[PDB]
Amino acid sequence: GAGAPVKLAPRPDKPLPTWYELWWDNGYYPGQPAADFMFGAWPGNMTETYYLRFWSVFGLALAAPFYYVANFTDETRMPMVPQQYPAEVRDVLVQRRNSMLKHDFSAPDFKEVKDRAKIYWTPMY
Amino acid sequence: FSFTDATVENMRGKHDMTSGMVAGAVTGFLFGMGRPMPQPVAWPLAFAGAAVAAD
Amino acid sequence: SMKTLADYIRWRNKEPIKASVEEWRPPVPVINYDKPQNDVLSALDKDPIVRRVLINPK
Amino acid sequence: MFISVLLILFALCVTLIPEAHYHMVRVWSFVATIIPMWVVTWMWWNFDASGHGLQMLVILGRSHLAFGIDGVALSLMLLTTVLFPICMMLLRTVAGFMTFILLEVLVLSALCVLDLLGFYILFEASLILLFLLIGRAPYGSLEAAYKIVLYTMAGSLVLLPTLFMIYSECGTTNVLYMTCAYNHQTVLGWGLLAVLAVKIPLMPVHLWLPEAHVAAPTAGSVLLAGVLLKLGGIGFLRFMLPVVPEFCVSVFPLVSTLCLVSFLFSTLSTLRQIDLKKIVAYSSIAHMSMVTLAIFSQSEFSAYSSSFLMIAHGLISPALFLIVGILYDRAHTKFILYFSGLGASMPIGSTLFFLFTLGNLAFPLFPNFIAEVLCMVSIFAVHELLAYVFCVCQVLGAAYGFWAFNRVVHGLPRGPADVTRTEFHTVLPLLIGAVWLGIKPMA
Amino acid sequence: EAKQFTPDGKYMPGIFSKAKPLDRSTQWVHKNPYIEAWYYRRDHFENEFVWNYRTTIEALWFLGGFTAAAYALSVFAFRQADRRSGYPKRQILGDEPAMVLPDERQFY
Amino acid sequence: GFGGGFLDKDSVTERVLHVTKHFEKIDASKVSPAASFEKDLGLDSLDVVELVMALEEEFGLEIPDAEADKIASVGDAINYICSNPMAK
Amino acid sequence: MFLLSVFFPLLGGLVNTSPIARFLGHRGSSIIAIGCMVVAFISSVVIYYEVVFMGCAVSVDVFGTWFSVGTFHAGWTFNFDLLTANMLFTVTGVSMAVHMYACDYMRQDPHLNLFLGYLSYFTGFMCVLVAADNLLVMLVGWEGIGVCSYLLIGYWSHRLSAVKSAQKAILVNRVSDGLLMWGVLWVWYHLGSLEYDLLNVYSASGFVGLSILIGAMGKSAQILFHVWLADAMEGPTPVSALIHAATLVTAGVYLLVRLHIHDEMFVIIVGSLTAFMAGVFGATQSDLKRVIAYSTCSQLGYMMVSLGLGETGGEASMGHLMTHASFKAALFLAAGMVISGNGGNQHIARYGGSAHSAMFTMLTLMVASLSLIGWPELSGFYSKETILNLAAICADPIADVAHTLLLLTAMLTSAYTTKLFYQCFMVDFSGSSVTPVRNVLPILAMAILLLDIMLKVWVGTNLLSGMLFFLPWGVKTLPFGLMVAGILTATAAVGSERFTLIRFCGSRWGFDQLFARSPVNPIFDLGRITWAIGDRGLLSVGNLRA
Amino acid sequence: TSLDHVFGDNSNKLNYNFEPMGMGSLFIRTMVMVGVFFFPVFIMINDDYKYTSFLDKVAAAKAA
Amino acid sequence: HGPAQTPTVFDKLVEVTVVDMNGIRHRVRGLQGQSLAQALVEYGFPDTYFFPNMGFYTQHIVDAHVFVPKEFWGKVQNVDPESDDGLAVKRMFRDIVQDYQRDTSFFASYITLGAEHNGMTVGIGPIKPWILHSEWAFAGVHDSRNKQFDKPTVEIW
Amino acid sequence: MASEVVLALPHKLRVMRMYRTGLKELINWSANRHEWYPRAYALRQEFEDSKALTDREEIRKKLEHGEELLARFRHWEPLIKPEFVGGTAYSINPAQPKLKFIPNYDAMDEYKKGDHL
Ligand SMILES: CCCCCCCCCCCC(=O)SCCNC(=O)CCNC(=O)[C@H](O)C(C)(C)COP(=O)(O)O
Repeated sequence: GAGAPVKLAPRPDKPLPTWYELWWDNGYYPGQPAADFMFGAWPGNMTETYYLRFWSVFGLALAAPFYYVANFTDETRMPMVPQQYPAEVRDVLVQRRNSMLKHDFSAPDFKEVKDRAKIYWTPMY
Repeated sequence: FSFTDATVENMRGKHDMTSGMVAGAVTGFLFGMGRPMPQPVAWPLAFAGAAVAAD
Repeated sequence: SMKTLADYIRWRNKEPIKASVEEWRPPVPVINYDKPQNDVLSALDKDPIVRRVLINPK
Repeated sequence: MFISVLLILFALCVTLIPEAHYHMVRVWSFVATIIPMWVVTWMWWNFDASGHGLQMLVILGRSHLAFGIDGVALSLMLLTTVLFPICMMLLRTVAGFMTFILLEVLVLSALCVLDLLGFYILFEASLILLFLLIGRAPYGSLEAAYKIVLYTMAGSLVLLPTLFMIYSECGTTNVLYMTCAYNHQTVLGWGLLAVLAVKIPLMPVHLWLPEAHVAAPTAGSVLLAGVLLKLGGIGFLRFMLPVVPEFCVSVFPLVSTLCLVSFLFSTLSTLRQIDLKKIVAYSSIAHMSMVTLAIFSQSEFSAYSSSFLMIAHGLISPALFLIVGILYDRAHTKFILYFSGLGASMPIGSTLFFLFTLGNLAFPLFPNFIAEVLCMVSIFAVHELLAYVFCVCQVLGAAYGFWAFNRVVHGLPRGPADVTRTEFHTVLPLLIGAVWLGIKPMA
Repeated sequence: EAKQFTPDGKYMPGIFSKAKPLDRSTQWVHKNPYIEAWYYRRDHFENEFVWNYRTTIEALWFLGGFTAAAYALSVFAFRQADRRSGYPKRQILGDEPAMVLPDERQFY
Repeated sequence: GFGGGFLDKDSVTERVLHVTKHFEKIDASKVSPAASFEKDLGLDSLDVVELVMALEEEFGLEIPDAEADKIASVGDAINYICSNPMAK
Repeated sequence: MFLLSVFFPLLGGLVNTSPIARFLGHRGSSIIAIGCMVVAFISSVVIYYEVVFMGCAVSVDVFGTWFSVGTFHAGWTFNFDLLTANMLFTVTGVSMAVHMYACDYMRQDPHLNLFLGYLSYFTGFMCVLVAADNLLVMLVGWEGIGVCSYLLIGYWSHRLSAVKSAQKAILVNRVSDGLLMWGVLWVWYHLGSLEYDLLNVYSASGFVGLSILIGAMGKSAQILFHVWLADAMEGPTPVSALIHAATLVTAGVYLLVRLHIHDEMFVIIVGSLTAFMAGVFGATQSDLKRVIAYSTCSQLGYMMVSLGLGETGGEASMGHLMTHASFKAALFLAAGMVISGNGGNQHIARYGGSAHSAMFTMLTLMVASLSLIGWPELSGFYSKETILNLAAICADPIADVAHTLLLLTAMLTSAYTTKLFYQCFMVDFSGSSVTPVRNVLPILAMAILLLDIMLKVWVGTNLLSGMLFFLPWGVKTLPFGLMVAGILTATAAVGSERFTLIRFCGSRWGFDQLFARSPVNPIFDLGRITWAIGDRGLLSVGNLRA
Repeated sequence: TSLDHVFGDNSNKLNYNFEPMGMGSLFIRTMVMVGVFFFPVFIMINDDYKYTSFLDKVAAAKAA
Repeated sequence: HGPAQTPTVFDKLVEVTVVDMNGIRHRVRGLQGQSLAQALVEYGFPDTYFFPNMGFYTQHIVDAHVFVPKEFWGKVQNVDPESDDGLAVKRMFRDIVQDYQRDTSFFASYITLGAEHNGMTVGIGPIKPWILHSEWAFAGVHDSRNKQFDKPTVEIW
Repeated sequence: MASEVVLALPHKLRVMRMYRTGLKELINWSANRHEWYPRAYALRQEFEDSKALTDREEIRKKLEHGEELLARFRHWEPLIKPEFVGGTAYSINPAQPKLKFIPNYDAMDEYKKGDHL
């Protein structure tokens, strides 16, 4: 059902703002700013202070289990060791840093295996 | 200008353009004190740049 | 009062003049209630009126 | 040389044509620029990539004027000779024909120069031509011409003492002996950096171009956009690296930081532009800064990547200028808020606007994409931080590009109808060239 | 409704035609005075500069500050690239005489 | 069909009358074209607002607030509808 | 038969956008598009059968090199492995039905043929992306599908909201693409080649995985990048269906699976967070399209977690993609049919009864909902349970948080999906539109989608389905019980009194507002400062009056 | 104006002053953007700092 | 467009009473949009009553020295004293007038006549001797019969 | 609190718009119209408890409290008809405004279609 009548945007009749290059006028009413929420009202009339206040606790509430589990529990929590493979087969699989087989605490070179698994960022010369 | 330049030269025990920069900044500040305020920064810049160019 | 070089320098230190003539505004749709809200806890969220008109009815 | 002199005399015959027979006037003026395009084609067919790094060598006695061809000069000549006939197609006066003929002659002569004094003399012989072009009485701005002419003269005057000092130091002005003598690299290096940082738009001394390229008409706009900035890059490649390397090295942090801040500020400044022509003006600055950093990187293939990017901009940006000129001439204004609903009004023209906008934004199936990939390869091999800085702000240019495109194209239809046969023909060479170089540039 | 052509081509300028002749200026817009004033002001915004508090603060903290940041970053990148190729300290502009341009004939 | 996006007078009048009679206080015989809401039908401001919303539902319209405030009688509403190309 | 899978949709789209389309009309354009889609689908089916079942990978020299300067060599070369075959088969099967639906949905649109041509371009460039053997062709496909999405979203160039949404999505994807380009630079500088088969890594410099994952998240609309997806509903229903089923959103996960060079911790954290956010987002709205988009985001997070688990997890994630695409497109198409039967109403609060729409659409929506929520012995059931079991046995203590988060997310998924179906049909009628459209072609498209869903069960995606992993009996039954709990709560359709949490959840956590003024308005201010203060100010050189 | 009685007039006026952002807020958010979107710079620099600290400890202990 | 009266010069006719330096009144007819001094030349004033403009890119413009009574002061188009054009005007005051300056001293080149200027009365202001180049000078004596209107050209060179 | 334009409304009109927008919001927070009916009846009744109020201070207190309640409860996702302002179907495909056409422009004034200089 195309062809619905649409209101136009009447041309301005008073001196323009210095920084008028943020109101998007496509020729039809209603226009909009350059981006939503940038100025004027927000749906629900909420403010940035409201959301900052809420996030100040919500973020830590979400993040807290991550730190606790990453800093107070180790691979001994799992009641089994990872999938086993022969030496000539495992020796290549664990070379990957992303490879999960490093978490076998029963590995003959377990601490050494975890030692190689650390991540660097700048290539060293 | 001359007094401050030689002062810095003796103070630093060596010769470079920095002493001229200090002399130019001081000269511009002394010249620029008590005037409207695009000046007290500009005049030391002018004198210091002149000293740098001279070196 | 020494006539000096700076007297010929057009120092860029004159405040620009604006005008009191009304500026343009694009029309925007009306919002009946657009008071900026800032509180997470507001007793209005536990207002008995809201209970009576929303939660109490069957 | 003989052929070149024949073309030089043949081009001058325009003034000798009586104005009564306008048809033949247009024919002669167009053909005079047509011929060098075929001549450069013949040169490219004559070149040997298995031969020396320089071929077709010629020297005019003790009169300096050393002319030789590399890949960079040949490619730049090809691009320019493609550009110029379109510019001729947009002029209506004999004076414009003569000015652009002289400009093309000067550009071609400088493009293959091998004498630093020769480059100095031949390059800025067009400054008065640009001055007369930009500040035309009915529509031009005298201030823009004043600006650009003063900037160019300041650069040349800074360079000249260095040029004569190295001349006296080595007893000559040929590059192949200037490159072989010990010299006080620092002073000549400052001179070269000053000139080629004025010519190529580099912050802080770059402000002439936004006024100049906008005040000029369409033909001169395309000329200035696609040619004179590349005179800076070929200037670097042909002179500065072969002659004074130590200055190039010790200035590398300065050049890199200046290019980076130029790119960043130009990219951010563009969004606040309110005119399409000014938007196109700021667009070229980032490309030139990227070219300069690629040249200065010298990591793996810097010269070739820089040449590729120069060709890509000299191909795409003139199309943006063509669209801007068509819209202005058939609209009598360049102000954005008078552009709307262009797609329904100018379907093919708006499609071309979209395509060349994407071309400016380095998208695949376009030479600009491969160009920026190679430039970032060169930058990355030197260091990864500079490459990241170039990579991170890719969104910020496309931001203003898409915003302006959508604002002027979509919405309420109002303004001119679509393009004409002449306008589509003017657009055509850039589209075909961009497609050809974005699909199979090499073989 | 005019006739700017003949039945066999031959564009007629129609100087003495009552009807308004279609031309290059046919689709010109009607300029809005406020828009023209705004565009002149923005093209001539240079007269609005002043050394106020805000302008100076912004110029120093952003423009010069990020200039210094990029300069120091370039110095860091250059020195790190030198160290990642086995080269000793190199002489930047104003860095005392030192090694420049490592020879192609030396293994570093 | 009929109308440049507009419906007939008669079905609009019939729909408005049919909507109007949905009040306990209202006697049917006193509803007629161009009838006063308050003075004739004796409906309060809440009733007028409810009738505006109900007619908006019936004709599928989102009436602007000022125009709704202008609505104070049957004939005004009918003529307003007779101006709407957006009414179904 | 091999190059037919890629070149044929491209040629069809070119014809549909060529001046030749002037001489055909919408009837002919629909015929050409449907024929091209069917032929490419047949070729893709043959390639899938041969590759998956008989293990025959084929490499193609197409146009010679693209550009080879220095040690950098880029070639127009195509290779078809199990991954490429799966991607091509899924994309073609989706887009064929998408084209079938679009041939009928937009029948009263003026410029239908342009819409068809852009859809064909989108499908062809997706095929180009998946056909890539080296990273440059992957980039080409990435940007081509981005351009096609830009054109398709901004199809109705007369609505400013759609234009804003398209520009926002393009800029976000361009940020992701810059990150991806930096990653590609690193990959070539430290590996010397671009072909994936020549990319075998054990321990990189970290930035590789980080940048690649960020670029992938940009396309997959993960956490910190999901805002664009909801606004994409401004476009026509076929565009949203095609984008959310097998293209664009899938490309990031496809690249990650092809690469397998990520870092497990960051992948798992991002995936779990995104899944939780999508789950809480989907149950808190009233626009039908936005809920399905957020469900798409949640399934993307599921796939992210799976691929972060390991190689087996990566293959399970690929199977999850393969099963998800079909019913995602089915949900989009059924929603579009119901909306059209509701006079363009795109809000749930005006639905109800069994009079507005056809029986087949209702049954298709029911089947798609059942499959998506993991109803026992179904398409999404197998993949979701496999990912859950592989996530219930991970060696990372980090994953324990992810397992609980995904359990909650699945329960919320069942919740809002059952609420969707309930508001669509179970509730009493509360709107004003009944035009039940019973055209053959969209019904046949739904039939094809449902047949593919049946095939995904009757024939497994990989060997993982049926591989039993040893869990306590309660653990396996846990997602089943969670879906039951969601069913019960949604069929209750009850709500809470804590209205501040409601207003927070409905706002999409204010992320759009946060990005409106933390980066964006400061970018504008930096632009004004640069231009005015520097150029016309500090960098300005004035005139010497005389 | 022929559609005002259908879709609203131009009576209501936008409440925007067109003014530059708060200086301190603008500065803080610029720094936040720089930190979020230039993390590789800090990562590389901190890597170099850790590396030179390692070298410094080695130098201190190796000469005694 | 209707019965609007035909356009006649009367509707744009402007009359100004001009009195010479010898105290002789003279009737002059002026036209809207043109400068006063152009009409003054058109009347037959001696060449000594005029002088080149002392500005840049305007030295081909003639002018005469006149006195503006108090009422018509506001009809003189404004000129920036800080402008380069204003600097040229101040050079004109500095050189041509010297101690002939009066608070009513003005330049006719900046007088664009209009409806209000009808009936306005001004007189000629005295000037000091001057020289621009070889072909156009002022001896300081107003003894001549040659009409400035009779010069074929205005050679700045 | 309402907006400044609503602040300018007459007391009768102010309360009318208050009640109207309250019904709109109750629809906006409603699961269904069927849920909205008893809420509508209760909302109508609550105003009925304030019909006979005369002291303008307490009247203003009640009005202000209700306005604050409504402002706190602005719905983020309003229910709009598709083809009105803010609706999804608004501004999709309008009729083309009349645009003049220029025939055979290249044919006019040939050899003189360039640029002056
Ligand atoms: C989610 C819900 C949020 C809260 C919504 C607000 C709930 C609070 C409502 C309670 C406060 C009130 O009723 S507001 C108080 C309204 N009543 C009065 O002010 C006294 C009467 N004054 C009059 O002028 C007229 O009788 C008048 C009846 C106004 C006009 O009716 P008519 O023109 O026909 O004559």
